Amino acid sequence: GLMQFTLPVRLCKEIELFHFDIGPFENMWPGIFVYMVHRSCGTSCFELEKLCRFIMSVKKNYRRVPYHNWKHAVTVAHCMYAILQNNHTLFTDLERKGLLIACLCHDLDHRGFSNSYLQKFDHPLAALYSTSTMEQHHFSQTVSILQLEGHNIFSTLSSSEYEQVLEIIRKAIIATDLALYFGNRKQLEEMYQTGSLNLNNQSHRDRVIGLMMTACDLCSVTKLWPVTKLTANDIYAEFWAEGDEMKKLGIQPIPMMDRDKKDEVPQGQLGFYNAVAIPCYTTLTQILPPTEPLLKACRDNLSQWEKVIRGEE
Ligand SMILES: Cn1ncc(C(=O)N2CCC2)c1C(=O)Nc1cc2nc(-c3ccccc3)cn2cc1C#N
Ligand SMILES: [Mg+2]
Ligand SMILES: [Zn+2]
Repeated sequence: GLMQFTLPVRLCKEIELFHFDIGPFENMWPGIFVYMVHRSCGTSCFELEKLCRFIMSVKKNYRRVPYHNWKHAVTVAHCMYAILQNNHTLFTDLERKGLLIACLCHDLDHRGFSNSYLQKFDHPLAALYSTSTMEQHHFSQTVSILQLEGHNIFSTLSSSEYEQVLEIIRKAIIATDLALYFGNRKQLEEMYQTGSLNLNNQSHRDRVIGLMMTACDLCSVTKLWPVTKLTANDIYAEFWAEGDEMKKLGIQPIPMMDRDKKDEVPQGQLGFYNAVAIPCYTTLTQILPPTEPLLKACRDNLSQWEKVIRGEE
């Protein structure tokens, strides 16, 4: 109970900032997550023994893939930590509990392949889950781990609170299906601009949490340029492997996944910042003004990709 996690001075200070990188020391990531749960939620939110056992089982069920790995999970959780900490009063006790867990679990058992590839492969998961295939799997893996003996971190919650938090987690994980992001943001934009956005409306809260999940999931574009650039390498390492596997099925992959078209990556990133990232952080900043640093960092990285195209690097 009187056992706080404490980080070294540089991490203690920089972990509060949106652009924090969790670093290359894998063994410190569990402790970083617990630290964030303690400050974001409270030292009482979870039994430390159950939480630690949950974290280590989640880690074990992330795979050794270039991008959709345990580091991504903790990175996405930290961005949620920064949003929650800069929006103290806007979120319920159950939301703060569920959302850091949702982020840690949101890509559980990812193989480094898109929903499209599972469907074209005719993977069993595509028969079990026709839409948001991997995201329904991620939620299923989250429930599986929560039901392991000594892993039920929500055991103190009432039966109705337990159902509410698992519903927050399910919606939050489904929302990380980028196919659903476009429509979600359009609705939020209209609601904000016609002034009809109401944070007491549960359907509205659900939409806002969805956008937070997209924002956290894409947060590689909100880091300092060297982090953004080196993360982009891991992303394309997966995309190009999927492209190779598409070619093995006798299907020409989209250019994004074709390693023969490495040259077009800079222009591909511009499209991504303009069509997905900038719109995402703009709408998020309109709804949650203290998240503006994410939009500012995103714009800085768009400018860096423009410089790459002009051969200034
Ligand atoms: C940074 N970031 N973080 C997440 C994602 C992402 O999607 N994720 C995570 C799993 C799903 C990205 C990303 O980079 N996304 C895209 C890159 C891209 N390159 C080209 C491209 C076209 C032509 C030629 C070469 C590349 C097209 N593109 C479309 C994209 C989208 N959407
Ligand atoms: Mg995902
Ligand atoms: Zn993710």
